[PDB]
Amino acid sequence: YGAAVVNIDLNRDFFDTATGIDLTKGIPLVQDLLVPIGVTAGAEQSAEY
Amino acid sequence: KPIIERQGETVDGLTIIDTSIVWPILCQCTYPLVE
Repeated sequence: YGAAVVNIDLNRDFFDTATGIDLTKGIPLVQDLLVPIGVTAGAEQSAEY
Repeated sequence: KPIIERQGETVDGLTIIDTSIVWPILCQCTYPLVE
């Protein structure tokens, strides 16, 4: 009695945080698979989606 | 007095173009690979 919001997403258990994936935001974010070759330092932070 | 003439080689490296400068730029040359 007092639940503000419920929802559905990716299970933070089958997709463990240790290997392969991470979920702090709604988007399942891994680190380095497709990094833009020739850009600035602040870029490629979206290509990890 | 012409602008371009046949004289060569001058005492400068601006005559006789070396054609062997092709193999080093295909192998022993790392580019920025595209910081």
